[PDB]
Amino acid sequence: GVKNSIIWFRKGLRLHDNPALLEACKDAKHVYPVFVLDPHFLQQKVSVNRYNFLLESLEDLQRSFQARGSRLLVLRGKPEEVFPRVFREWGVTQLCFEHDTEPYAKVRDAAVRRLAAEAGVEVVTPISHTLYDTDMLVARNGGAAPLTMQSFTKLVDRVGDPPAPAPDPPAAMPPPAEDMPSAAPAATGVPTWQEVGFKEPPLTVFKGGETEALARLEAAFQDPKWVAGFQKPDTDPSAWEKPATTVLSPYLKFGCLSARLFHARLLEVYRRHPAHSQPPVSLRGQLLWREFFYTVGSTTPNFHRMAGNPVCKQIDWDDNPEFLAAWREARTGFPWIDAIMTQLVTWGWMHHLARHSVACFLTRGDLYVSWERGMEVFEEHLIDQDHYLNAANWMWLSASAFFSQYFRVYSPVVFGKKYDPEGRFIRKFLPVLKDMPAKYIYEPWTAPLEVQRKAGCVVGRDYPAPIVDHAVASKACIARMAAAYRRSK
Ligand SMILES: Cc1cc2nc3c(=O)[nH]c(=O)nc-3n(C[C@H](O)[C@H](O)[C@H](O)COP(=O)(O)OP(=O)(O)OC[C@H]3O[C@@H](n4cnc5c(N)ncnc54)[C@H](O)[C@@H]3O)c2cc1C
Ligand SMILES: [Cl-]
Repeated sequence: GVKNSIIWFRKGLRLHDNPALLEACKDAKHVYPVFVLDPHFLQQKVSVNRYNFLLESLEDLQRSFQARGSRLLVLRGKPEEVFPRVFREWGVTQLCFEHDTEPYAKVRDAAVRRLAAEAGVEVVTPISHTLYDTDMLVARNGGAAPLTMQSFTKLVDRVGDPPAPAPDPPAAMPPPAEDMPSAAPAATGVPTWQEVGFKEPPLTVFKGGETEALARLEAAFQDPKWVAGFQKPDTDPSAWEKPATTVLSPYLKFGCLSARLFHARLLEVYRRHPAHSQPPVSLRGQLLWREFFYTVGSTTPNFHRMAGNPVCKQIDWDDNPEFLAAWREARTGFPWIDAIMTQLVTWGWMHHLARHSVACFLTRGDLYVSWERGMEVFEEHLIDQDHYLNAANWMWLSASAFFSQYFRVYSPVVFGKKYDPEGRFIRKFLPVLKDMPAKYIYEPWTAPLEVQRKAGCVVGRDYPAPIVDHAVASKACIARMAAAYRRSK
């Protein structure tokens, strides 16, 4: 005779702009904030940087629910086995969670709705992870998703502004009922990275949580001139003391920051700065790139692979395990490439143009290894790893989809020199080259043997030689891509 609701967290790890949380609290007697954790996830993939980022995001929710008289419940096990138990135990009448469009999510969410229907539980799945209803944009475009960014911008302009961010939850929330067995604090607490099974500590400098996301949002909007005149291709990839972009991707991935709140703050600045940048280079355009890849990926089968993907090109990539290990272990011999790969495993985040260099080097630029193999490396270490975004950009850099200018090959020796001629980005993440003069910091093998010894870095003993000559490798990759683009017909 009362409303007992469950707000199930998967993504959307936040309290602001959470329509699923608001519906769960309205006229609610008891609310159960639940996150389902599988304690056998490492026993099957995931770096300690991203998994601890998720754990720090749950601790942020825990302090937020406790300040409002509630408590976050971290249930162990699988959703299909735990929810039918807590439905009858807690007397649940309504289940609410943010809508997700990932392939594993749809199969998972379909089974839970079945279990909730057999238990008489109402299911409310509002859309708040993306800007718009991605299925509505497909219907408004005649039934198919746009394939070009120019056509996608014309579509979202006809639809209009995204929905406004939902209001904040009340200051006090209905707490979970007391003395419930499955709600015992000893078995529902937030674990640490040592308990889950990781043996190495995290090395990233980015802390998870809604509070840190909101702090990074305000820090970016403290200069409205910088937000308005933001142009993505003009940012600095070598900037590490202060990254050239917002670095809000790990918070938008886990849902620690609402994309609609991000978009709402952008329009406030744009209406006071009439000369603000326009898509696709604007800051608003970057959210559209996220929205554009989500719209195509959710409606494209096998979007994360090559075979069976209707939008990906069937290129005869090489199966070279030696080039993959050198690229994965950051021992390619090119300091600009090895520094970005060291930043991948240390911070779990790199600048967009920095990810352009290593993705072009592995695929259509030098090694000609499949973008699927490098995507497996990024998904392991990137703390902002997004299923649809990591794929469409790996297909962009490999010239398999969306992008088609394979004659444009980044140079692993000159690309980084234009931003950082002294190699400050290289000496930080590759301290073995910290005494190397700037004349040979990007090409250490060209330095004389007297200079290599005087800097404590002899090429071939302390730092590896380049695995390939870029001129020989790039000209070979470009010609093979041309033959690939001629067999497409
Ligand atoms: C090889 C490769 C792999 C990548 N994989 C991912 C991934 O798994 N997850 C991810 O979030 N981004 C990915 N990107 C896109 C891009 O690298 C990052 O979004 C960006 O570098 C993050 O920095 P930022 O948050 O400061 O970006 P900003 O310039 O601040 O952009 C703001 C937001 O817009 C979105 N965005 C920006 N650029 C892109 C883009 N090119 N495509 C889609 N959305 C974008 C992100 O949500 C980002 O937080 C990939 C790109 C490449 C080339
Ligand atoms: Cl270049």
